Amino acid sequence: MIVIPPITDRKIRFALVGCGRIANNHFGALEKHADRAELIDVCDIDPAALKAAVERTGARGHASLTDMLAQTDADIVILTTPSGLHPTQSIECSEAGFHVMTEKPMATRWEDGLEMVKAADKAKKHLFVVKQNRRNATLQLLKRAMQEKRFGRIYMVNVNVFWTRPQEYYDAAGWRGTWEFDGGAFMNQASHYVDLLDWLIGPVESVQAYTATLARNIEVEDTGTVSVKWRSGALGSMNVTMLTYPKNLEGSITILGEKGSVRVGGVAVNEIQHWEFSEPHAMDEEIKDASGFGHPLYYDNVIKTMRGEATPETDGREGLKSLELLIAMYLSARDGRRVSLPLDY
Amino acid sequence: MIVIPPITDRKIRFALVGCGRIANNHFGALEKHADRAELIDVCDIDPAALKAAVERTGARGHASLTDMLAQTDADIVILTTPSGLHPTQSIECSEAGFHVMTEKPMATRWEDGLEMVKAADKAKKHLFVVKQNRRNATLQLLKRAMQEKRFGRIYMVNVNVFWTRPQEYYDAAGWRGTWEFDGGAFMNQASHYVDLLDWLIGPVESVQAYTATLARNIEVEDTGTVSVKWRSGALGSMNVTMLTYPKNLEGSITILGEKGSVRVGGVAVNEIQHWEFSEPHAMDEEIKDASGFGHPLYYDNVIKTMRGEATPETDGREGLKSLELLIAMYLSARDGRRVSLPLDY
Amino acid sequence: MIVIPPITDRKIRFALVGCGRIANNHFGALEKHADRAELIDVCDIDPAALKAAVERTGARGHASLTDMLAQTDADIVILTTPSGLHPTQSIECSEAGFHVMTEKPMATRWEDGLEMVKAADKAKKHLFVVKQNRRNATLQLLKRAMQEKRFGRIYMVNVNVFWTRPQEYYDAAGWRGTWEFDGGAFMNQASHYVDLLDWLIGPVESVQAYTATLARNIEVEDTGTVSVKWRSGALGSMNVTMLTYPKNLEGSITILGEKGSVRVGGVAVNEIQHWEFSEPHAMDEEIKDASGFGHPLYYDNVIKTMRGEATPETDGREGLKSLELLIAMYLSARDGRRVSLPLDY
Amino acid sequence: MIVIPPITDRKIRFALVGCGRIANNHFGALEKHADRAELIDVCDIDPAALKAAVERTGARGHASLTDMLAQTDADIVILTTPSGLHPTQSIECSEAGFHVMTEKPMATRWEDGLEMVKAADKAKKHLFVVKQNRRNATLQLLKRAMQEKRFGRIYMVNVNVFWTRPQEYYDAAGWRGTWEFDGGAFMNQASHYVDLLDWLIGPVESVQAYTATLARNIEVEDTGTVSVKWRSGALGSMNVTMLTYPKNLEGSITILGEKGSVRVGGVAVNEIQHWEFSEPHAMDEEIKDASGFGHPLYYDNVIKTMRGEATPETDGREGLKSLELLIAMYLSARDGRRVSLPLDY
Ligand SMILES: NC(=O)C1=CN([C@@H]2O[C@H](COP(=O)(O)OP(=O)(O)OC[C@H]3O[C@@H](n4cnc5c(N)ncnc54)[C@H](O)[C@@H]3O)[C@@H](O)[C@H]2O)C=CC1
Ligand SMILES: NC(=O)C1=CN([C@@H]2O[C@H](COP(=O)(O)OP(=O)(O)OC[C@H]3O[C@@H](n4cnc5c(N)ncnc54)[C@H](O)[C@@H]3O)[C@@H](O)[C@H]2O)C=CC1
Ligand SMILES: NC(=O)C1=CN([C@@H]2O[C@H](COP(=O)(O)OP(=O)(O)OC[C@H]3O[C@@H](n4cnc5c(N)ncnc54)[C@H](O)[C@@H]3O)[C@@H](O)[C@H]2O)C=CC1
Ligand SMILES: NC(=O)C1=CN([C@@H]2O[C@H](COP(=O)(O)OP(=O)(O)OC[C@H]3O[C@@H](n4cnc5c(N)ncnc54)[C@H](O)[C@@H]3O)[C@@H](O)[C@H]2O)C=CC1
Ligand SMILES: CC(=O)N[C@H]1[C@@H](OP(=O)(O)OP(=O)(O)OC[C@H]2O[C@@H](n3ccc(=O)[nH]c3=O)[C@H](O)[C@@H]2O)O[C@H](C(=O)O)[C@@H](O)[C@@H]1O
Ligand SMILES: CC(=O)N[C@H]1[C@@H](OP(=O)(O)OP(=O)(O)OC[C@H]2O[C@@H](n3ccc(=O)[nH]c3=O)[C@H](O)[C@@H]2O)O[C@H](C(=O)O)[C@@H](O)[C@@H]1O
Ligand SMILES: CC(=O)N[C@H]1[C@@H](OP(=O)(O)OP(=O)(O)OC[C@H]2O[C@@H](n3ccc(=O)[nH]c3=O)[C@H](O)[C@@H]2O)O[C@H](C(=O)O)[C@@H](O)[C@@H]1O
Ligand SMILES: CC(=O)N[C@H]1[C@@H](OP(=O)(O)OP(=O)(O)OC[C@H]2O[C@@H](n3ccc(=O)[nH]c3=O)[C@H](O)[C@@H]2O)O[C@H](C(=O)O)[C@@H](O)[C@@H]1O
Ligand SMILES: [Cl-]
Ligand SMILES: [Cl-]
Ligand SMILES: [Cl-]
Ligand SMILES: [Cl-]
Ligand code: NA
Ligand code: NA
Ligand code: NA
Ligand code: NA
Repeated sequence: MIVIPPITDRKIRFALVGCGRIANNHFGALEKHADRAELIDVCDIDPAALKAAVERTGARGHASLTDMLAQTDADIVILTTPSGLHPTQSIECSEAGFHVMTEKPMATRWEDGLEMVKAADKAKKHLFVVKQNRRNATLQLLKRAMQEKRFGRIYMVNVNVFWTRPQEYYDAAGWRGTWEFDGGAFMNQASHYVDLLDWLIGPVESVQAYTATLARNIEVEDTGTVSVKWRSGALGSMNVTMLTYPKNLEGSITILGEKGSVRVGGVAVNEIQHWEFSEPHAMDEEIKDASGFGHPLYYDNVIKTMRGEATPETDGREGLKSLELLIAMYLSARDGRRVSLPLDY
Repeated sequence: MIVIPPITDRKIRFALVGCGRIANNHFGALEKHADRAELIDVCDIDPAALKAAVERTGARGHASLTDMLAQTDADIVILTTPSGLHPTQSIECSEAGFHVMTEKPMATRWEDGLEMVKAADKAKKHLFVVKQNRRNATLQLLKRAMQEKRFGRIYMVNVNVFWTRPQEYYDAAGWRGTWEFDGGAFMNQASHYVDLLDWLIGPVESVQAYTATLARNIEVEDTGTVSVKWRSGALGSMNVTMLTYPKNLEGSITILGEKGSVRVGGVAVNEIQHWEFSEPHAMDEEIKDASGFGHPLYYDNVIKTMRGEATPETDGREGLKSLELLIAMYLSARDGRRVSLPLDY
Repeated sequence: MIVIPPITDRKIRFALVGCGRIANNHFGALEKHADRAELIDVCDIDPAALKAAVERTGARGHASLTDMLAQTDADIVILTTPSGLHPTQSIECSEAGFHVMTEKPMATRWEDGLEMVKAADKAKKHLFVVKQNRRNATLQLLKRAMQEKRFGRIYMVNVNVFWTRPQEYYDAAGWRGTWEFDGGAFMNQASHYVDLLDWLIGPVESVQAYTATLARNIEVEDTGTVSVKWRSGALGSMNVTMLTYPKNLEGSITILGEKGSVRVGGVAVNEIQHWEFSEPHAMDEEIKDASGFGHPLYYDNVIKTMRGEATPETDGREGLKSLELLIAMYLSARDGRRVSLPLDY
Repeated sequence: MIVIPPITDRKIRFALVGCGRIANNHFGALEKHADRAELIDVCDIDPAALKAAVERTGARGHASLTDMLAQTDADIVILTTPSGLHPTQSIECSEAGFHVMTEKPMATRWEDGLEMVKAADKAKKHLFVVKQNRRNATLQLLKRAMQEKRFGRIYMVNVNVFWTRPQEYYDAAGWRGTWEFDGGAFMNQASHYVDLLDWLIGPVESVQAYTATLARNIEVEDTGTVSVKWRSGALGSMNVTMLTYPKNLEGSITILGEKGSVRVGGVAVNEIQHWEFSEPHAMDEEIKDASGFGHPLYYDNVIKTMRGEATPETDGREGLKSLELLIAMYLSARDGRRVSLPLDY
């Protein structure tokens, strides 16, 4: 990271590639931030999807990324393509001189994640990874409790993601449900919960995982469980399935330590259900209210970074922390063995 | 198992060894069943504990098991001694011609469990193992739902035992907190929940476990997590700690299958919290009411068995199913490897 | 094996324990051989099954094996009980001074098989294991071709047992479908085909196996496949399932060597389907006709042995050859690893 | 994959490198499709083989691939060279701006297969892999039955390739019978049957393999067997030998599921021998008739793709599915261990 000069007297310019489902949320976010930011170029290999985006946003349209990169003077290129394409696209963006914002997960394979970080490092350009859930109110209070050491020593952690994805979800596009482009219940659907393991609880020492495809016609897991050991000695598990009858049931985390016990549950870690500490704290009166956000807030940090006003909340190197866990869980489930971190020396 | 003749025209006679804490619950149970059963002999190596039992129950007292066995004409000898003594005591009882009822867990080491079953087999006498929680109302409804196949294919299971045991609990006696005589959070405190894994969900294929002593001054685990794979493909985890702040928090099970989702929680699997099936069933109207029992009910089955009126709900061979899981979890945690079942060919 | 004196001037005396399904075939066999042999004592722990046997055969009845052994002057005690009981019963017979004929498989666990052989050795009494299929006409021609070296070097072997067993088969009795008493598709249903691996092809070096319970509600496998390597370098596989739609389809073996190719198929290795050798042989004209037997013939060898006229076709030591393969296949499937022979040094 | 523009108003142009045995079948195929396609350039490092091709086809001749690539304006470059050369040649073609059609197998080493896909991806050009057997009538009906779910849950699969290749087959050229350029019984001779494992039955979880050179003077296997486990739980084996006495005997597949049992056999999966489903289907009346094709049909799809009329039936990414199985079988046979998929995270 060299010092990069702030961008001062114009809006920040965005280009976007992959005009599908979540691109809608990025369009909305950018619309909100229209005084500080504009979307000037969009790219999709499917003419209709590209048509809809160009008509909605007013941006110029392009049929390939390589062409858009030859033309755009965007500051940042946003990757909202299938997950397994993020690495090659990010590296091409970096090598052409652009900051990159990649949707999660940043890669589907470990060396691809590493290579996208190395390319951004060498270009002296930012790589932002979208982890928009971290700023949720419940997850912020948890993070604050952790930063203050309210739990003392952590002993036990349980994360559950009991959700529902029918066959028609995976059949919506060829990329979905594939190792190369998607990953399964852990790498795609529950990835914002995998993220909590290192971000809230701290460095992981090792994992032991089982995964399976118990019902869907896909090659990735629809169901999995992982035993986790933290370098602090804390132990825990994360359990996920997309096969829950008959709709989404639970997105929860329970954290138990020496001097505190918390559970945040609901369908999406959205309800503080248990909140008990050995000593009270100012933050405790926000607890009913804790129970925009998402992409719009994420974009405020990216904009501030470009203006010299802040630093990335989640850069490529931060993204590697949860990717390395996902890849250790996948190796452990594949080979039936404990896999320890870090993956590389 | 040869046919044994029913006992018809007298009360069933019990002797008991180990006049400590849970012996209180056996005394109460036997007092309840006083028309069908009597306690005629009690044994403890500690004079005071033995004194209290003899004065409460009226039974004759003995200072060693070997002496009591030379004297008593009990039908059944009840073992309420430290866990690691059950095997040698059971085998001595069997070899002297008595049916044995052992408190859980039946043994602390795998070959010791096997040997107590082999000795009872060779004597053609019963070995009952006390699993008094199975007849709890919540756990009975769950079992019934399982027997009816209400879930269809099971996908995902989570068991949590988040309880509290302070140092003074373990320091109460030398045997407690030791591998040889006790075992830890899984083998002692949460053993009635380990029991659910095979009894409710079915045959286990393998486990992967971590355990640790994170706070107590004992050699066994105070905290653990186990990843479980069932032969049906179902996956799950069980998470336990005795370090919960500041008192018992949760004893729960969640079961997710193709056509059903259930959670029974509370501090002791005592509250049906989620109960959703694809088709209704008669058993569904008992659900508020589900939310004596324990030892007294256990004793009714043991009495009925002795009278020819039933068969054991939980004999030594049934007890080996959860013991084999505990021993696989302990081997897996010790060696950091997946351990698959059955343990012996 | 000491020299045992022939039995000359009376019929050979049999006792039988376990008056169930295959005991019918032993009764028939003994009825056939009524001039050389008689059944004088029968034993079953179920009063009705014992009643039926006593009324059919005229033998005296007993309610326990231990009693029958105290009374009978049988030469041989026949074990037609659940498989997992054969070892303890055989050892008791041997230790009481009787020759034993055990139904297959001889044991369900390796050390139990070893112990029954050791006990018969120490008693200087025979242990016969029932492998009645070996004398089938098709299997005899195959064996003869092997003994003559008609194939030259063996290269490739495939055995398929594609059969059908519905849930009601396993539910018929508690012992069925259990590791301890039965074993699964390999150890029970297809055991006469496992037998061919060492008996026809020769010493096995190692196996690699997968097994699963894909549909039945039992703890043993309903489906399996094993990769086999012979010490000669020959390779092969055996594939079994009890889940075949909608009835028994195939019991076959294919053997390929340097100078010969054979397939014997049908539902039960009963049809010579392919029979091609580099040089013709006298045995080749029996080939249409090859395409009593069973228990009656087995009994002729047992009778002849007792009369000094022959030696056992299949004694306990011969039975250990296929048991050791089954146990290596079970260990390999359980642990996901190649298992090499012999099991013990 | 960018959108590539269709080729409309001329024939598609082909160039071919490696004017040996199977190039004959490509010449024939191209002759058939002479109104839509022409072969304009041929390449061989052996002057005579090149002479014969140029005189047969009328194409211009070249002595090196690098020269032909500098000259030809072919749309597609066809690789009919030794297998181990396909990757370097494909990558050179891609980097020079050509679509590539490679003969099977696409590579002999895993990273080489990956690299040829990566190079075609980066060039935005097609990589077709020749799997001409998939459109065989028998294999199409099987595929259709699979797509319709006629079997319900699959339980058991057996593939046998019992064929004959004498020493003179391998001695025909230096490349044959070598790991680097050929592979053995699985990667070369039976590769169209390995292909069925993922294409018909679905994603594979793991394999366990033995291979050997039992008779031929080559370094690759002439004989092998593989135990296979599918992610669905289905199990099976594939058995291959090139040592069959005295000529090709069997190319078969047997598939057993919940509600269907099929066997397609003959010398080359060319005879529907067993075809039994729980419910009839329109496709069932084609069954006698099922019992051009090959390269000519393959070429119709390649031509249609170039004309915008279809997409590849088998592109490089599709080719990686069977290559990854072959490489897992080779690693498993080499190291004597179960090898699980996918190979890369
Ligand atoms: N942050 C979050 O919470 C979420 C993130 N995502 C991530 O967003 C990405 C997109 O997911 P969706 O929008 O759901 O998928 P989608 O299938 O709806 O979007 C696919 C878009 O990319 C286009 N495309 C494919 N290849 C391309 C190429 N080479 N060049 C240009 N465009 C190409 C497709 O034509 C399509 O319009 C994935 O990485 C996913 O993990 C998705 C949902 C939630
Ligand atoms: N079913 C359930 O839910 C429960 C079962 N238990 C089981 O009951 C057993 C007893 O636990 P506690 O009553 O809590 O322990 P305790 O320490 O209160 O009881 C110990 C008794 O055994 C006596 N003793 C020790 N060695 C002896 C010997 N060689 N001969 C005769 N007496 C001897 C001690 O003097 C003492 O009175 C353990 O196996 C435990 O796992 C305990 C609590 C709950
Ligand atoms: N050679 C072959 O081809 C076959 C061999 N078998 C073998 O025969 C044995 C019996 O199988 P089935 O006759 O099918 O089973 P079964 O369940 O029909 O026979 C069970 C008999 O043993 C009795 N029994 C159980 N425990 C006993 C005890 N402790 N003492 C005395 N009797 C006892 C039961 O009451 C019952 O009558 C098994 O080992 C089986 O593997 C069975 C079928 C085929
Ligand atoms: N799809 C199918 O069913 C079949 C596919 N094949 C595949 O086709 C390929 C060729 O096999 P064959 O035609 O049987 O072999 P071959 O040995 O008959 O053909 C070899 C040709 O390539 C030439 N050659 C070697 N190195 C070269 C180079 N650097 N540049 C140019 N030419 C070179 C040789 O001189 C020779 O004419 C192999 O990959 C094989 O696996 C072969 C038979 C069947
Ligand atoms: C914040 C967060 O955790 N986000 C994750 C989350 O996103 P998002 O909230 O947008 O999903 P959304 O709830 O709309 O359901 C999506 C489909 O589910 C099906 N769906 C959903 C719920 C249900 O009960 N049943 C059901 O069929 C139905 O088909 C829906 O169309 O799911 C994304 C995904 O899976 O691709 C993950 O990638 C994200 O990490
Ligand atoms: C049915 C069931 O699951 N039984 C298990 C259960 O039994 P039982 O219910 O009798 O325990 P009980 O709740 O009385 O607390 C015991 C001590 O805990 C301490 N204790 C308890 C709760 C708490 O909040 N804090 C605390 O210190 C306090 O010191 C208590 O004296 O705990 C047993 C044990 O541990 O030996 C297990 O062996 C049993 O399997
Ligand atoms: C010689 C040989 O290989 N013997 C083996 C064989 O014996 P035996 O031939 O006597 O079986 P038998 O064919 O009568 O079917 C038995 C039941 O199958 C069910 N059965 C059978 C066939 C079928 O199509 N469908 C079916 O339901 C039906 O319920 C039948 O009642 O099966 C025995 C068994 O399994 O215990 C194995 O232990 C033996 O090794
Ligand atoms: C469709 C299919 O499965 N194709 C595979 C198949 O191709 P193709 O059908 O063209 O073989 P072909 O039957 O002509 O015999 C070839 C030689 O075998 C010898 N051969 C053959 C049969 C026999 O009985 N004896 C014999 O010596 C004789 O020397 C023959 O010259 O064999 C190819 C090969 O091996 O290189 C595999 O690469 C292909 O995957
Ligand atoms: Cl919740
Ligand atoms: Cl709760
Ligand atoms: Cl057949
Ligand atoms: Cl055939
Ligand atoms: Na898995
Ligand atoms: Na531990
Ligand atoms: Na298995
Ligand atoms: Na090999």
